[PDB]
Amino acid sequence: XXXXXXXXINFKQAEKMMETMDQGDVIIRPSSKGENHLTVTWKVSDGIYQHVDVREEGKENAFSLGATLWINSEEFEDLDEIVARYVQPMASFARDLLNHKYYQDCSGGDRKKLEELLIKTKKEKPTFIPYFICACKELPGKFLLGYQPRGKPRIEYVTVTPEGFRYRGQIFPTVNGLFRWFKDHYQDPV
Repeated sequence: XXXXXXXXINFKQAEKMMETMDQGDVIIRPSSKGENHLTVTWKVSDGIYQHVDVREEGKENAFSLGATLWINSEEFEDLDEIVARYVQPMASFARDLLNHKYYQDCSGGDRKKLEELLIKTKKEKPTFIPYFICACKELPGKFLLGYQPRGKPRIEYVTVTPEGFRYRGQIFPTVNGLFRWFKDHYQDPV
């Protein structure tokens, strides 16, 4: 039930190892970015791995773009707790999206594939508002939420975070609340 492997191999072998593992499994390994820092890689979905740069407070540049986790020097000693505290909830929220009735792979979250699917589905049932959710392979941890209220497909991002789903900047702690809000607003005049 969610295994963790600690490496004492470089990035590429880590992704090949994760191919064999289950969703939410974790590999903690030395970081390519810098000495004495770590990378916590976890399997978001099939072929999609988030590489969390674990940074020490006060010792790296305050700017980050990719998945990033700031911890103090002491917290580096209990990696298990950091996994339980931050990664495990995100893996669970990701699974909530993977099990959603309208989850679709769309070739790793290809926006064009999702738009084509939306247009096709809208032409099949004009009075229905189709929507699908897809994991972004190039932004691990982010999902595309595509939907077509009228004549044009629309795509927004949903971000998995340890405290729930971020959508339009708001945090939703349950998948059901996320989609209830979404469906209450997806026909708005925009």
